[PDB]
Amino acid sequence: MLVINGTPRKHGRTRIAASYIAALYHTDLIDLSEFVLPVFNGEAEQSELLKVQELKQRVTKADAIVLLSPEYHSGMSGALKNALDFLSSEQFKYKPVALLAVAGGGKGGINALNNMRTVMRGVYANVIPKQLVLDPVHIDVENATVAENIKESIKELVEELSMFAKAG
Amino acid sequence: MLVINGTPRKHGRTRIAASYIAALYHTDLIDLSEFVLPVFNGEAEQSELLKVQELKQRVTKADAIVLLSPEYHSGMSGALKNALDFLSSEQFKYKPVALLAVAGGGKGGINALNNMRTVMRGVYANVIPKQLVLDPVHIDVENATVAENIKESIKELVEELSMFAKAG
Ligand SMILES: Cc1cc2nc3c(=O)[nH]c(=O)nc-3n(C[C@H](O)[C@H](O)[C@H](O)COP(=O)(O)O)c2cc1C
Ligand SMILES: Cc1cc2nc3c(=O)[nH]c(=O)nc-3n(C[C@H](O)[C@H](O)[C@H](O)COP(=O)(O)O)c2cc1C
Repeated sequence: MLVINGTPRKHGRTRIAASYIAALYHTDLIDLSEFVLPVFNGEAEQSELLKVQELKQRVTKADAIVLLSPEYHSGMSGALKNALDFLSSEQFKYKPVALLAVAGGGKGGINALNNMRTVMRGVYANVIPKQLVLDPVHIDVENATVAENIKESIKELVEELSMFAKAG
Repeated sequence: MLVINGTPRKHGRTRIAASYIAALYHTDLIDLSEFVLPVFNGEAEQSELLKVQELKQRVTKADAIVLLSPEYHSGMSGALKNALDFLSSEQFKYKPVALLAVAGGGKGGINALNNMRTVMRGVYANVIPKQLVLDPVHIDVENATVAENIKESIKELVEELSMFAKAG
């Protein structure tokens, strides 16, 4: 199982959620805060840089992926989209994915999720129905860990994810 | 009037459309293929780099903006979103915008437009109803210019744009 962090900020609330999941479930983690690539420009050499082929590998290797991204202007992080512009259906096709967005509370989050969904569906991925949104109240920035009150949600999300993974 | 190119590829079909409009209408053009910034990471120093404050300026200065982006995985270019993650409502609030996406033909384009719309609405911008999609058939890659068959469309798009610009 793979976990991708969307927040390009080394000190982001989304980064915490990523670490939690990837850790507590022992999964391959790709923190976009440190794992940084160049802004896609569509050029052969680029599609063969350093981190680029590693990204394509780790993604096309995981059975199921847990995609996390913060809501930036009612959409996923420009960082996460840029990294996705390097990949394609060749690494996501029919691959089980579980969307999870981190917003600043309120009604935020839904637009981010739908964005990630529409894009994932475009690369023929398989987004599971169950989706989650983490507000600041769900993140304990104090001890860089998710608040207990949400651990239950996250559980069944990943749990439902694996369910789809085994099915097909 | 401002024109923003979404395609981060110096040799992209979207780049052509951008040049056409910006030229034929004598507007401020920002080609994201050359005007490149670092992948947003949310840090003061960054919010005061080189191109960053220029972007904030040119955008907050234009009366109406013509936003162009290619469809990448049923969404706007990860590059355009990254650049938008630097800006905010402070430079778009109530500012008239006209969305225009460039896809590889077929039914593509709509998902990209809706993306740019939802994001634009997020920064309180003012997206005009009229929106356009340019397929390869509308782009003459041979002489790096838009095909005559579409010049009519583009006309009234920009024309309707300015209409909203003067109203409020
Ligand atoms: C440029 C920028 C735009 C943002 N736009 C929104 C927004 O439209 N809706 C929202 O609910 N939160 C918004 N936020 C807040 C983040 O969703 C919030 O910080 C969340 O905790 C994710 O933080 P992270 O990106 O540092 O991980 C925005 C933050 C930044 C820096
Ligand atoms: C990573 C990548 C993903 C793409 N995804 C789609 C897609 O989902 N649907 C589509 O109709 N075209 C897609 N295209 C094609 C572009 O929309 C098409 O090339 C268009 O002419 C814009 O080209 P430009 O980015 O060179 O300006 C994709 C191109 C690239 C490089």
